[PDB]
Amino acid sequence: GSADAEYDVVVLGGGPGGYSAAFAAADEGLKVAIVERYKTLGGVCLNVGCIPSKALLHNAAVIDEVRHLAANGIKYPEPELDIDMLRAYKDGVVSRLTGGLAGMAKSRKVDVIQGDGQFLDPHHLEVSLTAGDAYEQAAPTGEKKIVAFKNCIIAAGSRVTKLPFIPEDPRIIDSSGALALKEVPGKLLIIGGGIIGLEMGTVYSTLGSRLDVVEMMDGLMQGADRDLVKVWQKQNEYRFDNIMVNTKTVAVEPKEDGVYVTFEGANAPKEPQRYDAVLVAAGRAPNGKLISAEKAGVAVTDRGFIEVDKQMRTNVPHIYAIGDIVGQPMLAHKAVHEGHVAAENCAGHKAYFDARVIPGVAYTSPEVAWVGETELSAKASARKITKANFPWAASGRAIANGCDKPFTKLIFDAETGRIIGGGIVGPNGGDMIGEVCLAIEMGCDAADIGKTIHPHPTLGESIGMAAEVALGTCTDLPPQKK
Amino acid sequence: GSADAEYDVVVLGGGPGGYSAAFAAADEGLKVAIVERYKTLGGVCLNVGCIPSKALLHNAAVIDEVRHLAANGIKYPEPELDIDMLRAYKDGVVSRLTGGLAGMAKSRKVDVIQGDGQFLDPHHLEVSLTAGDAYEQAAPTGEKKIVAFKNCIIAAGSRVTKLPFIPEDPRIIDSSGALALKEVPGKLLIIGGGIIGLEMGTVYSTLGSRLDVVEMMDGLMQGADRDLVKVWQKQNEYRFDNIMVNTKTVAVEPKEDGVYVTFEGANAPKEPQRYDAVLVAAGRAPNGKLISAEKAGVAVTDRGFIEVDKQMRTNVPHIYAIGDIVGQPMLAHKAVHEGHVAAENCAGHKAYFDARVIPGVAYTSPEVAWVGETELSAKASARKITKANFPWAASGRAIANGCDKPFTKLIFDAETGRIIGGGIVGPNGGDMIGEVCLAIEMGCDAADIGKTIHPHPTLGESIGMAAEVALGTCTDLPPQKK
Ligand SMILES: Cc1cc2nc3c(=O)[nH]c(=O)nc-3n(C[C@@H](O)[C@@H](O)[C@@H](O)COP(=O)(O)OP(=O)(O)OC[C@H]3O[C@@H](n4cnc5c(N)ncnc54)[C@H](O)[C@@H]3O)c2cc1C
Ligand SMILES: Cc1cc2nc3c(=O)[nH]c(=O)nc-3n(C[C@@H](O)[C@@H](O)[C@@H](O)COP(=O)(O)OP(=O)(O)OC[C@H]3O[C@@H](n4cnc5c(N)ncnc54)[C@H](O)[C@@H]3O)c2cc1C
Repeated sequence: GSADAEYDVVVLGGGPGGYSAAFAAADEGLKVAIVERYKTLGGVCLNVGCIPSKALLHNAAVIDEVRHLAANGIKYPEPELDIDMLRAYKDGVVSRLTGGLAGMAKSRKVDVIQGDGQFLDPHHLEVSLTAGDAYEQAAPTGEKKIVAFKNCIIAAGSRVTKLPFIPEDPRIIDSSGALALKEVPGKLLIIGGGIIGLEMGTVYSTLGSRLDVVEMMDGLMQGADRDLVKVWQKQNEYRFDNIMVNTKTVAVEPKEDGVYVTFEGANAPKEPQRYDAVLVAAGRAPNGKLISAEKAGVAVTDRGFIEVDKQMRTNVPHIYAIGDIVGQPMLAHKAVHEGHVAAENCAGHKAYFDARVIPGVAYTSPEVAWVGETELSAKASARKITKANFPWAASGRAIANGCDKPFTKLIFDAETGRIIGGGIVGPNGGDMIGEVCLAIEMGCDAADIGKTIHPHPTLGESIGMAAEVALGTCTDLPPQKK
Repeated sequence: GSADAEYDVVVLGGGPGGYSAAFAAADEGLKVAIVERYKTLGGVCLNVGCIPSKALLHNAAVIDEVRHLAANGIKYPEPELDIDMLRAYKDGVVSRLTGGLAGMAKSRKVDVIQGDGQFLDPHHLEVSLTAGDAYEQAAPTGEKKIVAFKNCIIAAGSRVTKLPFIPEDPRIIDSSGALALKEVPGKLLIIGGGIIGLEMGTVYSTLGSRLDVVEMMDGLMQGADRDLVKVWQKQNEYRFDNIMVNTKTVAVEPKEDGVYVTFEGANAPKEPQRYDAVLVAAGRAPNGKLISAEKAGVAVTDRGFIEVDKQMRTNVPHIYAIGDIVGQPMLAHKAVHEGHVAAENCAGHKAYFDARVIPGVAYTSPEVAWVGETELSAKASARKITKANFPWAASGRAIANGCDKPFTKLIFDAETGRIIGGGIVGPNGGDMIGEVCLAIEMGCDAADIGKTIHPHPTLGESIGMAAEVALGTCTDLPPQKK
């Protein structure tokens, strides 16, 4: 008597992983509980990630297109920018959503327990109750609850990677800060050339900041095909002053007149630079090491992930781990899927994460979308492939929409001739790789996709046209292999 | 000696059908010729249809979205509209394209013969040479060429259906006129509630006209699922004064102060109406009866189509017919496909138009996209189906893009559980039905599509989510069948 509660399944984390696992299990007739330390469910993705970043990226995109339409004799002056209202519009999509999740848990009879959860023993969670209402600003009530579970689905995600040498200062922000829209910096450093920051960068440049980007690697959007990035970098090169790649951020020293940062590398200003703000978008760390997993017997990598098996099971058989905590690619769509397989095992169904392909998407302008085998992956595995690329320059619709600089690329298994990869640079790229994604899942071949009558004039049909080019049958492009 | 020429294949018409058939055959090593009465290839679709309509529809869409972004605190005044430049922008996508086709024929060594072609006998085309440079304004030179062919691919398309009682007047336009952009009428009647006019209508309303639409049928976009139209009609109802459906246009009498038209029906103004212009978008007639097909022995329906077999062959074995002339749905993507099968038969390969599904798309705002089985088709065949609908109201991305009023609908064979239909109301609908289209072609099932990891947050993933809803597994919506 005090604070103890018993459940079938207890999902630690109410992120995309967790509330999907939770509602699934729930859906199975299981008595489940979500232990979330903030009061809103949806995790990072709904609250300080996927959704506000993309709502923002969509406003920015429309203001860049009005810049273009002038030339079609459609004329507008610069727009009046209200960030109080911009800000609140984002907060609005988000709360609308968070409000619904909540409602959905109620309806599913799932219990949300607001509190940081820590493992007591293999069948007990110690929950240090928490109070607050704003995602990321929750405080421990001092009160504590003991929750017991048949099963436990660990879904505690990851968190912004902090660089050791970067000092604290209201002007050095991570993406939750950037998503704050406290103000458009006149000049913004972006540490890390990955999707998140380039996505952050794009909204700020279009709202007015001039950006600099530092990437320790050889390029931007590491992990996508450079041919695709090439197209993206060509079209946004004008948003940056300096695209400092293969460069080290060495000094970061805040001054009364802005944050002064020194870089080490090549094509790197030897003169320390000044910015009115610096966005640290250096990566994300999984939180396995912060839940006292060792008390449940759960094994955690030194890097912080919980390796798990195709069933989402950890070394502890009644304990499953899903989402970013489990491994790369850290993406909400990945997490919802692992989320359903672990909930099903919990309900005693035997489920394997069996999907062979997971989509990556920079929702920049243009969007860079890819799946399955990539030329580099292939080149790494020295897998032997057949890529079929269809230029949008040939597409009536892209020409009409003024995006003929992009293209659709389909890659095939040179032995089987089966599709195993897909890349799309261009508006809606992410709305279109889902067909190269079912394609790969159905083990389709170029004749499969190509004889599919895609509608015209559209961007969508370049998947088909890329297929005919594979078949050497495209009559919208110069003849192939005469 | 005078004007005679011999070819393997002679394609009558340089439309989407024809130049695809022509470049294909050509591609087979065949000696081919395109007989086109205008000087630009691409036919109606490139020149007075698909492409200019969609280039126009894309400018209009961006000006309606800026109307919306205010509310996100992004503020613009009305735009300055330059129709001389608008006009020329459209003409620009188009000529860019027409210029390339041309270049492509040259490169493929195909001969374009500019002249109206008429059948002499089963192996002879009488070409009455023609002169002009503007699509639809070509004039007969009086000179004539006799072209002989192994094979002939008739691809002569269709033409705007003229209503008998409508008098002539610069103010009564068909879609080539509307595409002229001579001026935004203050008031525009639209005869016919089909896709073409509603597409025309949308650009004009957004450029400023107030529209009225008359449809003899029970509704708009006849042929799509009413649930989809419902969503479209709800969101554009404010563009019309009168959506006169189930109504007859009886009088159409031009006056000094605009075209006065009387309608017969219900909710039909008993007072004859005045418009500064009337767009007759009543349908399109195929041209089989206008090529002296009877001289090749080719049989033509009284309606004007050339019925043909899965090989594109007409009753005359060495004579094939493709595109709108052959039958509904008259769509450029249909024509390119029939186009390749007839070219292949010509090269002695045995080819069947074997695709089971062809996409229809109103590129309005929102776009209404569908394929395969529709509820009405099903309800007609009394086929037994399983529809899975996913509301965009639940979609983070649609909410963020402000299109949560639309949805994705997947329909399944209730016996086999196979997908056989797909409908998408919403922006990019046409860029997304191609996956419900490969789906149907691969004979996928809800578990097939559903276990496909579509990327988030996107519009694209509602295909997947509609699938889980089929599976009763969607954890982004209230539980299904508790
Ligand atoms: C700016 C940004 C934008 C992004 N955009 C996208 C995108 O467009 N598409 C995409 O696929 N992904 C993108 N990501 C990825 C990210 O959203 C997803 O990978 C992530 O949400 C996956 O869900 P997750 O389940 O594993 O965990 P999470 O998002 O990380 O949620 C974990 C939750 O559980 C709670 N929690 C953690 N530890 C405890 C504890 N001990 N006790 C109690 N509760 C705890 C936390 O409060 C948190 O709410 C974005 C990320 C960022 C940072
Ligand atoms: C405004 C409008 C918009 C449209 N938008 C789209 C769309 O977005 N998507 C879509 O799929 N379809 C839409 N359509 C459909 C239409 O573009 C296609 O169905 C049509 O182009 C299909 O190609 P077709 O080959 O059969 O013939 P066509 O377009 O009709 O071409 C026939 C050609 O051959 C020439 N010809 C005809 N008779 C003779 C003769 N006797 N001698 C010599 N040459 C001759 C004509 O000059 C013409 O160029 C649109 C139509 C219109 C009117």
